[PDB]
Amino acid sequence: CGTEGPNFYVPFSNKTGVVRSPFEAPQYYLAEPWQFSMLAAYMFLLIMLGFPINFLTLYVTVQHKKLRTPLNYILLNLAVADLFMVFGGFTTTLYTSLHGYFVFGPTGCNLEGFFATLGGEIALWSLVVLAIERYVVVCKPMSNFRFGENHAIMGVAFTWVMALACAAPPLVGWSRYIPEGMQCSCGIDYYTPHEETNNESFVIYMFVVHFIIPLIVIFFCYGQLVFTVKEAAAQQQESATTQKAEKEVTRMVIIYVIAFLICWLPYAGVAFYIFTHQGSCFGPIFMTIPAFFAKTSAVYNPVIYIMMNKQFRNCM
Amino acid sequence: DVKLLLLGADNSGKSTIVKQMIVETHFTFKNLHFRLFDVGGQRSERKKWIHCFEDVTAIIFCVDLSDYNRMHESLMDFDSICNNKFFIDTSIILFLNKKDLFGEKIKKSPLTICFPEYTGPNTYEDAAAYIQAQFESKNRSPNKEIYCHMTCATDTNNAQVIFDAVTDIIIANNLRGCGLY
Ligand SMILES: *C/C=C(C)/C=C/C=C(C)/C=C/C1=C(C)CCCC1(C)C
Ligand SMILES: *[C@@H]1O[C@H](CO)[C@@H](O)[C@H](O)[C@H]1NC(C)=O
Repeated sequence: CGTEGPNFYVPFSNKTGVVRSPFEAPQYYLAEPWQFSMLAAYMFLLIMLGFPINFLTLYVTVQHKKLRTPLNYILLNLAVADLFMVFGGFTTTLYTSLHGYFVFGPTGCNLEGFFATLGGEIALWSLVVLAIERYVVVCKPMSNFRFGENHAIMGVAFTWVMALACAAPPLVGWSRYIPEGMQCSCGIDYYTPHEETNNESFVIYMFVVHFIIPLIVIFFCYGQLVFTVKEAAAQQQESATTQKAEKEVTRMVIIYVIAFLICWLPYAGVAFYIFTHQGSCFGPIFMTIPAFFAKTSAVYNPVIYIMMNKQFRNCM
Repeated sequence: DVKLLLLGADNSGKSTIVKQMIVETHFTFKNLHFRLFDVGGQRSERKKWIHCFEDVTAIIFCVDLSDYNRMHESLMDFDSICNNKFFIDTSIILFLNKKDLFGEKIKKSPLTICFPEYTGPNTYEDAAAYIQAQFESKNRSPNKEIYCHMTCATDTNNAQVIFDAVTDIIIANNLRGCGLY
């Protein structure tokens, strides 16, 4: 099935003697070198899409001071999150995938895995927080609220709290950062066992706290928001903008949900089927399927929630 | 709290709405407190207050349906508020009051007196609709929202109309703030 290592796991049998370290040999026996050529080029593509959108969001807020409102902070956060994925992830991956094997050593492996994962988690919980904010604002559940800058700060801070609750444990001994898939990119070890780092407890913790809870919250919040807008539209049959808002909001909520399922249900399904189907074995081609869907969110969560968001189309 | 400007005419009926307890009334409903400001809006009485109202939720504009003399006064006062640089996006709640006095007025006084171009038969359902159309004709603001209601002189209970309209205004604005619609 695979070559077990301390800092690594290469999905390829050593009974032949061919396998080498992912910190060592160009992994052209996992896949022909054309595949790693494309790999490095693809990281540069997403650098040249992600940093444009995500930096420009920050820049625009500076330029136009009309946008500096509490509700937009978590989208600024989202932009920030994806820039970790550009530099911690894509740039340092660029300098390794160009070779075929991970260049900056296992300490660079922890740095890459950490900052990439930190950005991905900040984005995840930014979207959870965004749904929560819109729920409270529109549905008015508490009904004795104002929502000021203090609440926006708590919302942003909470995403960093949760992101660290995921990205930092592999730095102290709860799971490990290792090269996954084609072994040029380091991430969480959700796919092997390791009793020294307690991978099983980490993976279960991940699946529930960092998937099921975010998904439940996002479905619930946007569900209540759509119900509220539908209900308002029902009562004001002759109010054109509410009928418009009903249709537009529902279009966007469906987009939001599908974006989040595309982004995370790959890792969720892969890790869960690794967990319950122990009699299995996957190689780099399929171990990078979930990495694919998650990494590209650095582009199209900024598109879906910032570009399409009606307070930034007017700067365009 | 909600800021509601209350405009119209001296004999339009807002004098009765304001009493449901710059002249400020503090009526309330559904854990939501309203600040209702009875002000003038003529021209000469409009620079006295327009510069110190900001964050006005809605403008309640009243019209005496039976009063043809003040009709064009109200049409132009309306136009000059609805299209006013401070209230170009502040949604309007339009009461056409004295519905029944108009229902009897129109029987003995054709609508053509103040709209000569009117070609319809002088029946309540058509003349009142024509008046409503004339006020909304002046909107000239894409997504303004004008919430209309025709009030049975004093014989009705039209505070609910105000609050449904205000909630609709509020949810539209909160969506706007979130970046949705
Ligand atoms: C380029 C790669 C990055 C930023 C990879 C990030 C990966 C994660 C944040 C993965 C998280 C999860 C698990 C490890 C298991 C359960 C599902 C997730 C998404 C919560
Ligand atoms: C597997 O065998 C290759 C053949 O030399 C060797 O280079 C590598 O270190 C071995 N790794 C493990 C984990 O046995």
